[PDB]
Amino acid sequence: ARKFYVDQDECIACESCVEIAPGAFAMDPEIEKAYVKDVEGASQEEVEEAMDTCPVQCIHWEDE
Ligand code: SF4
Repeated sequence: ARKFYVDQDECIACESCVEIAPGAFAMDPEIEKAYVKDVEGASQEEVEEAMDTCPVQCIHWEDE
């Protein structure tokens, strides 16, 4: 159906998204950045709001 995720590649180090989704997004030591590991940790309204909170928006939904 509809998916999504991020590329901690363009993630500076702010928890802006992590807050709008302290369950799906969360920076790590391997990616020393926030990564959408748990898509269920953030609802579309939450995961989304957090995505709009990012400065560069290093996140992208995955349809396929
Ligand atoms: S909102 Fe954007 S810059 Fe801040 S941790 Fe999440 S991915 Fe990183």
